[PDB]
Amino acid sequence: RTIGIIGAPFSKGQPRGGVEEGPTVLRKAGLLEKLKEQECDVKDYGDLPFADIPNDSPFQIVKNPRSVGKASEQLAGKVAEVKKNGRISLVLGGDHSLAIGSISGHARVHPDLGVIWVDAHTDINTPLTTTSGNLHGQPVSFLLKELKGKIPDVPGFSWVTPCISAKDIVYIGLRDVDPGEHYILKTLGIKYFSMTEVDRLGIGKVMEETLSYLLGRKKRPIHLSFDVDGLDPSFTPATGTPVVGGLTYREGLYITEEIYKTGLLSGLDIMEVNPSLGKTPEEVTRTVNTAVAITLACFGLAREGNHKPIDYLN
Amino acid sequence: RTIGIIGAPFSKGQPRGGVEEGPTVLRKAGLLEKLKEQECDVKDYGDLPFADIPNDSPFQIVKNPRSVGKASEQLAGKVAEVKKNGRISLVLGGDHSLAIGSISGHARVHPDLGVIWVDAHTDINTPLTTTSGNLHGQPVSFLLKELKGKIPDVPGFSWVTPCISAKDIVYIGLRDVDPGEHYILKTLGIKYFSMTEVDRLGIGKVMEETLSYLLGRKKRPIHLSFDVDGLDPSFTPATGTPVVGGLTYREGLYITEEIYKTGLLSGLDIMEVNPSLGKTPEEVTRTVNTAVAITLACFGLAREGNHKPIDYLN
Amino acid sequence: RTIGIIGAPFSKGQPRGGVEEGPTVLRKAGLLEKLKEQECDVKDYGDLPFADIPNDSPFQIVKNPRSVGKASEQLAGKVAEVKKNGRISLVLGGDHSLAIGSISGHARVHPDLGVIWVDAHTDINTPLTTTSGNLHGQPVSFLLKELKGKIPDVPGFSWVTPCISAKDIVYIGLRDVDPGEHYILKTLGIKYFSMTEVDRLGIGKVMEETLSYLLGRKKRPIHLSFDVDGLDPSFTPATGTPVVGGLTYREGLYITEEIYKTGLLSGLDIMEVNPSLGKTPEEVTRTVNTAVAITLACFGLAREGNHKPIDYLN
Repeated sequence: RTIGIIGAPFSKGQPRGGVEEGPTVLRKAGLLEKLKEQECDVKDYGDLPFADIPNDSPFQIVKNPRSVGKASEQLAGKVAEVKKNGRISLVLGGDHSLAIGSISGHARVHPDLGVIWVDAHTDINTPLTTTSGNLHGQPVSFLLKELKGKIPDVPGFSWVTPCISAKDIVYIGLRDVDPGEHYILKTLGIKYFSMTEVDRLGIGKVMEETLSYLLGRKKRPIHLSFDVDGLDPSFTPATGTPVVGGLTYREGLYITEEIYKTGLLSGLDIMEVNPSLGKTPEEVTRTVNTAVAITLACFGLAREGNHKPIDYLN
Repeated sequence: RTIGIIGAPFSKGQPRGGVEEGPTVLRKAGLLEKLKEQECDVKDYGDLPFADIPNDSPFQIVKNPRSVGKASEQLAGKVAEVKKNGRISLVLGGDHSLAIGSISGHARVHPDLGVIWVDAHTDINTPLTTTSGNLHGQPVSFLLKELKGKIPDVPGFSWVTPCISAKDIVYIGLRDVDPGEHYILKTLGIKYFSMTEVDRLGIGKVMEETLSYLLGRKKRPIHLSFDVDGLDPSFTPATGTPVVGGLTYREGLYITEEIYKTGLLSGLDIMEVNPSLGKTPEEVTRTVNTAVAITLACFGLAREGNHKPIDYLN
Repeated sequence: RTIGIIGAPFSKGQPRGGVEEGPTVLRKAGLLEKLKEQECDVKDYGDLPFADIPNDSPFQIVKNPRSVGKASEQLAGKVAEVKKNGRISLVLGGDHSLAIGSISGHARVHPDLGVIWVDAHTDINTPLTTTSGNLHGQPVSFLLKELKGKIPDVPGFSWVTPCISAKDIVYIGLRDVDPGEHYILKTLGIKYFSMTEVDRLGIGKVMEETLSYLLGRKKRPIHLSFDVDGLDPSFTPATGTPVVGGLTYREGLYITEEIYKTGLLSGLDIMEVNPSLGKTPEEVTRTVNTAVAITLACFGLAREGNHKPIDYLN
């Protein structure tokens, strides 16, 4: 599979700053190399140079709006470019607010994309339902068409135009959803598989149904926004908003292995990896190594094994 | 759901004493508050004042019979009272021998109840099959009608009258059952799902079958006797009789989430939490926090989320 | 079930030496006793006295060929003897290269055996496809009939004669397979359940299908070659080639519990336990205790419980 790597060192979507080191630690772990070690065509577009917006006071409760809004705007253009070059966008991110730019830029070139959101949270709070004001918990609200006329003109987001409909997304791993968010899920009829559904059905059926839900009508590009906190913090401890009872390492790999096999992956986000939050050096490497493993499965690494189209017995 | 909290600081059903701190640590963790934070009507009936029975020598092999027998007798009356007030009894316990009083008091008001026992053990040894003599491993033997005329007149239990039939109970999580106990399971035909069945079927099917088994005929009040050692000790380490290979945090929450949804929960027991046995302070908080989470799911907290009957988008 | 214990203190199939202590630590953990505590007829044939072959230089890339080849030859004779005495061979091993001798000796007496290989690896590299040269990653290549004329005359293995066909074996737990190995799996059509299939189907269905695959045609003796690294290193850390995302303790016990119930277990291998590799004393006891538990389930220990054909209520 041919990838286009985009480093997105941004954190203003939430409090803790260490998340901007994500692209750094991931590359350092040998991500580019390992992808190449696989049948992958990799082009590194570098880390986006996000500038400091000194004058960025809160919009009502919303924090760092201009900073977050600009970073996604910049990211949107980069993703559209990589997509225009026939490459799967791989956004090594900071906080999940960048999904606004990633999914948006992706949709410019492929307006018919389906989104799969693996997270412990729905991140669908509106600037008016959020309680923390952190924009990494509001990305989905800006992207939904049905929520248009429900989001205030937030400084820094005028360039945004809702690109996905409530029926074009599936959540997997949910276990910490606010009341307002829950009301939105049920009101717009968004399809989700919280940890309760994973326990009931098994990750296998969850993926069967998820892929059926988005590809039944017809094949369409797939955007996978993966938040490392979707997995249990026993696997990805170095993250800002960990919630117990998460997806396992295996379930994480199963999900991505199944997405890969569709041959329809078009955009990928690996978010919220924050080294600065590992209680120990090992917790950092455990988080980074797991993040890398999920990324590799997205592009073909199979646990059963891989082999070239040659005769190994000769 | 409307609850009636009963603190049961008792431990004489087994060796280690720290179990009597259970009601204390659970309340301190904010149980009442958190339940209230939910759509719950909560009435705290306090911690039962168990008096010391200085003269309580062994009955054959059975230890602290009068002490254990009196505590359950006292608990039985409290549960019957809370049930008479139209409230779900929530027994924050010490050792599982208190189930004798909890299930018994519950059955006085609702003779048609079905019991769900989540434990690593069956606790169905008779005063004559037990090898340790600890009464927390014999509660079920006193409650079964079919075992009547098989239990010796144990000092302190003359007030007991078997209230449930072998067909009115289901075990979930079994992984440490004595030979005598196993013989009783098979002879009386008790329905159970040991860890082997959970692995084979998945917790989803286990709950489907469990609820079908007890509610198929007709709807009936449900008594859930939850022992924290039913879950793996990686989740609930601060307990006296931990057995490896237990139910997971998720499975624990799945079970209770499903029970809640029946709308038939009538009595709940949260037992065997012993702070004094945590190798570290964190093992104590891990055990207590998990115990609280299971309790909250019993009364509505859903991992997918919760929202009031209002318009959050306004 | 009647067992014939064989200690196989060998390690030259790989780099780390501590694996030869396996039979020692396992016996010390009380394996013989515990089996006896069960309805088991146990005869200890002792630990095979493996002599040092000072002159054993590499055959091409293959390391310690004569040493490894002799140990399996010696083991083959012992297994055939125990099988001739109507006893289930229980090989407490060192490295997995000994499977060559175990499966081979077993097949002399029972040419129609079916093999179940629980491992994180396939160990089916040929002396010409292996990259490390360690023979514990090549055992299966020597045993397959279809690979005959594909394996070089390796010094020390002239006594070998391929005994099993590609269709007579099933892999469970795979998660680290080389390209050459993968090509062999697909070319010979070997049946396997990598970690991806376990996640998709559940261990229950995996065992249903595995047993159906090997016993559908007709009943045949079963040889279970269990490598402790098939389970996740959170359960069996003291092993030389651990791979994350492995089978759980429960899945481990489920597998063996199901094999036992077939009443067809004929040969068992408990391999790769290396005490010298536990980061701590507890990691050693965790590894050994888990190895023992898997062994006990192989011969009847059930999590639901066990009882004799007597009246426990009398």
